[PDB]
Amino acid sequence: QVQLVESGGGSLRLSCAASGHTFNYPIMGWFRQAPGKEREFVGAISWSGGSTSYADSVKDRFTISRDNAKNTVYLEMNNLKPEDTAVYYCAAKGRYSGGLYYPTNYDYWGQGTQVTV
Amino acid sequence: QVQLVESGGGSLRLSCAASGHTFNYPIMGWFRQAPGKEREFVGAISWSGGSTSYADSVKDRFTISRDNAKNTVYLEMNNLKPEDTAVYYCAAKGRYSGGLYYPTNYDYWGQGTQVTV
Amino acid sequence: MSFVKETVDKLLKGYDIRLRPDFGGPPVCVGMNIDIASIDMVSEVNMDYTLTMYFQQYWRDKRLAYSGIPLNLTLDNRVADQLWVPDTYFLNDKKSFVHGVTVKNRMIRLHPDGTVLYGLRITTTAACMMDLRRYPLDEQNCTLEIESYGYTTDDIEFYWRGGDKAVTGVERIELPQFSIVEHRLVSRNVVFATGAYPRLSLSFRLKRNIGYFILQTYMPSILITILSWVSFWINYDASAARVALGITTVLTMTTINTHLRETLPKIPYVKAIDMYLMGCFVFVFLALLEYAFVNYIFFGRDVNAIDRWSRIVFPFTFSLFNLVYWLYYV
Amino acid sequence: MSFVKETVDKLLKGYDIRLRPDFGGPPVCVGMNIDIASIDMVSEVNMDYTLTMYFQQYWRDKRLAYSGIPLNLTLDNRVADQLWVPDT
Ligand SMILES: *[C@@H]1O[C@H](CO)[C@@H](O[C@@H]2O[C@H](CO)[C@@H](O[C@@H]3O[C@H](CO[C@H]4O[C@H](CO[C@H]5O[C@H](CO)[C@@H](O)[C@H](O)[C@@H]5O)[C@@H](O)[C@H](O[C@H]5O[C@H](CO)[C@@H](O)[C@H](O)[C@@H]5O)[C@@H]4O)[C@@H](O)[C@H](O[C@H]4O[C@H](CO)[C@@H](O)[C@H](O)[C@@H]4O)[C@@H]3O)[C@H](O)[C@H]2NC(C)=O)[C@H](O)[C@H]1NC(C)=O
Ligand SMILES: *[C@@H]1O[C@H](CO)[C@@H](O[C@@H]2O[C@H](CO)[C@@H](O[C@@H]3O[C@H](CO)[C@@H](O)[C@H](O)[C@@H]3O)[C@H](O)[C@H]2NC(C)=O)[C@H](O)[C@H]1NC(C)=O
Ligand SMILES: *[C@@H]1O[C@H](CO)[C@@H](O[C@@H]2O[C@H](CO)[C@@H](O)[C@H](O)[C@H]2NC(C)=O)[C@H](O)[C@H]1NC(C)=O
Ligand SMILES: CCCCCCCCCC
Ligand SMILES: CCCCCC
Ligand SMILES: CCCCCC
Repeated sequence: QVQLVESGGGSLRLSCAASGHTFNYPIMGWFRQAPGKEREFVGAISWSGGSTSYADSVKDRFTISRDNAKNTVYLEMNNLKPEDTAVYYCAAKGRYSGGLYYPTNYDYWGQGTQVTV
Repeated sequence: QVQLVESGGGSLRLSCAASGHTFNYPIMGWFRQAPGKEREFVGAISWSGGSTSYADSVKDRFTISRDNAKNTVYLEMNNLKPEDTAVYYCAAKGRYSGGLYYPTNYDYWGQGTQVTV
Repeated sequence: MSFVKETVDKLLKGYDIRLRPDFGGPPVCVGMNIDIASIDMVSEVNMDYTLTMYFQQYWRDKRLAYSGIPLNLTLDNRVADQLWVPDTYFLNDKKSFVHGVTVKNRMIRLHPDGTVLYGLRITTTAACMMDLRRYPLDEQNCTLEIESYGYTTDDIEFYWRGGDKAVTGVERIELPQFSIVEHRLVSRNVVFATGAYPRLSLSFRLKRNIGYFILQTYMPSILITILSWVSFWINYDASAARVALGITTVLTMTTINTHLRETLPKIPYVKAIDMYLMGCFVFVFLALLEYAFVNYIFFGRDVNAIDRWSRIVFPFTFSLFNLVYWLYYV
Repeated sequence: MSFVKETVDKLLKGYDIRLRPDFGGPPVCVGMNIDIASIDMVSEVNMDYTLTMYFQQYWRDKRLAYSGIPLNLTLDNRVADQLWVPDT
C-alpha cells in the first residue's frame, strides 16, 4: 500500500508526500473538486520525473515536479483564477491501471487540501 | 535545429558551415537556382564522408567533400562553364526524408551565395 | 441475430477489396492513434529500440455503410479479412509482429455511418541511430516513422487523430538508463520519384542517467591517479616502494580500462569516457616516468626540486584536464 | 469503378499462372533496381551482413494487357497471388 498526505494551501505550491510501497504505484495524479462539481483531473506525473501531463484548462498555468529522493510531488501555481477555488486531492495509480483522467483507476487517495482565491 | 552559412563565392571552392543539431540531419545537398530558372540539385554528401552523389549535368566536373573539422562541407567547384552561373545553396536532409533530387525533402536552407562567371 | 448475420453478409456482398474507398474521388483520410504500453531495452550495439503499442487507424468507407441495426458491429478474425484496410507500415522497423496469444490481437469495428476503426496490438523493433560521441553524457533522439507503402498523397492522406493528444501513454515508459525529456508528433509529405507519400513521425528525446558512470568509472580513476601522486611524497631513495607503487597504479588503470570496455557495449568508435580514461592512464605513466627521471638524476648516473615541482604541477595539471573535459563535454 | 472491377476480373480470366510470359517466344526481359535502406550489422565472426532494401522488378506480360482505363492500377499485395512473378 501507499499512504499519501497533501499539505500547503499568487505563487502557491502544494506538496503530496507518499510513504510505503511507492514503486508499485509510480504514476501520481493531482485532482480538484470544487463545491458541487465532481472531481476533475488537474495533472499527472510519472516515476522518473519526465513526461508530465496537464489538463487543457490549466496546461500552462500549473507545473508539476518530482523528486524520488524524498517521495514528494510538488504542484506549483503561477496565476490563479476564482474558478480554481476547490479541494485539491493527490492520488496514486498502478502501472497497468488504465487512463489518467478517470479517478476510479486510481487506488490510494489523500485527505486533500483546500484552496480559495 | 541547424543553421547553414555559405562562403567562398579556374577553381572555386564553396564552403558551407553547419551549426546545431547536425546529427539529426546527416545528409547535405547542393542546389543551384539561376535567375528565372528553377532550383536544381547538383550533388549530395552523406554523414561519414564519401558516398558522394552528383547530377548528370555536373558529373566528373564538381566534387563535393567534407572534413567535419568545424562541420564544413566543401563543393570544390571546378571546370567552370558560363552555363554554371546561379545562386548556390546548401541544404540539410534527415535520415528518413526520401530522394536526394527533390528540394521539398530538405528541411533547412542556407542564405545562398552568388557566382557570376 | 440472424438479421445481423444476413445484413453483414449483404455488406460483404458487392464489395471490391482491391479498390480503396473513393478510387476516382478525393483521397481517403486516415487518422492514426497510438497508445504506448512500454519501451523495452534500447541497444547501443544494435542502435534500435523495441516498442509495444496499440495502433489504431480510423477512416470512413461508404461501401461498408448500413442502415438499421443501431449497435456498432465488431468483426473479429474471419470476415475482417474481407475488408480493405490501409497498407500502413513502419519505415524504420527491423522486426515486428501482431501478438497471437490467446487470439490475434486485432479488432475491426464498423459504425452505422460507414466509419471503420481498425485496432492492432503491435510490438516492433525500430532503428535508432545514436550519436555516441559524448557517451555517457549523451542525449539521443529516437523516432518511429509511419508511411503508406503503395499509395501516394493523391490517394491516401494520413493525420494524427486528436491532434497532439493522438499519442498517449508516454508517461508509462520506465527505461532504466534513460529518461524521456520530450516527445513530438509530426506530419509530412516525403517526395519520391513516384510522387509525394504521406508520413508521420513520433519522436522521443532521451537523456541518459550518469550516476552509474560517476560511481564506477570516474571515481576509481581519480582515486588511482591520486594514489599515483603519492610517489612524489614518498622518499626518493625508496626505489622498490616507488617503483612498485607506480607500476601497480599503471596495472590497476589498465585493469579498470579493460574490464570497463568488456562490460560496456562494444561501440567500435571513440567516445568521451575513453578520452577521460586515456588521460588518467597518461597521467600515471607520466608519474612513473617522473620517478625514473628522479632516480637517474639523483641517487643514480632539502627535498629535490623535481619532486617539489611534481607535487604542485601534477594536481594542478590534472585539475585543468578535468576542467577542460567537463566544460567541453557538458 | 464497376467498369474497373469488371476489366480486372476479365484480365484474371484467361491466365495460367504456371506459364511464363512468351512461353514459346524469346526470353522475357526482367528489369530490376534496388533502393537500400540500411546495413544493420556486419559480423566478422559470422562472415555476413544484414541488408534492408526495396526490391523493384519490371517486366511485361501481354496476357494482362488491357485498355480503356487510362491510369495506373496500383493494386493490393493480394493481386500478386494470381499473377506470375519471376523466380528471383
Ligand atoms: C503486487 O503489486 C500489486 C500492485 O498493484 C498489488 O496490487 C493491488 O493488490 C490489492 C490487494 O492487496 C488490490 O486491492 C483490492 O482490490 C479489490 C478490487 O478493487 C477494485 O474493485 C473494487 C470493487 O469491487 C470489485 O469486485 C467486486 C467483486 O469482488 C465486483 O462486484 C465489483 O464490480 C468490482 O469489480 C473497487 O472498490 C476498488 O476501488 C475503486 O472503487 C472504490 C470505491 O469505494 C474507490 O474507493 C477506489 O479509489 C477505486 O476507485 C477497485 O476498483 C478490492 O475489492 C479489495 O478490497 C479489499 O478491501 C476492501 C476494503 O478496503 C474489502 O471490502 C474487500 O473485501 C477487500 O478485502 C482490495 O482493495 C489492488 O487493487 C491491487 N492493485 C492493482 C492496481 O491491481 C498486489 O497486491 C501486490 N501483491 C503481491 C503479492 O506483492
Ligand atoms: C458505436 O460506437 C461509437 C463509438 O466508437 C459510438 O459513438 C460515439 O459515442 C461516444 C459516446 O457517446 C461519443 O463520445 C462522446 O459522448 C459524450 C456524451 O455525453 C459527448 O458529450 C462527447 O462530446 C462525445 O460525443 C462519440 O462522439 C461518438 N462518436 C463516434 C466516434 O462514433 C456509437 O454511438 C456506437 N453505436 C451504438 C449505438 O452502439
Ligand atoms: C503510369 O505509369 C507510367 C510509368 O511511370 C507513367 O509514365 C511515365 O511518366 C513519367 C512521369 O511523367 C515519365 O517521366 C515517363 O517518361 C513516362 N513513361 C511512360 C512509359 O509512360 C504514367 O504517366 C502513369 N500514368 C499516369 C496517369 O500518370
Ligand atoms: C596526493 C596525496 C598525497 C598527500 C600527501 C600530503 C602530505 C601532507 C604533509 C603535511
Ligand atoms: C589524451 C589526454 C592527454 C593528457 C595529457 C596530460
Ligand atoms: C572532479 C574532481 C577532480 C579532483 C582532482 C584533484
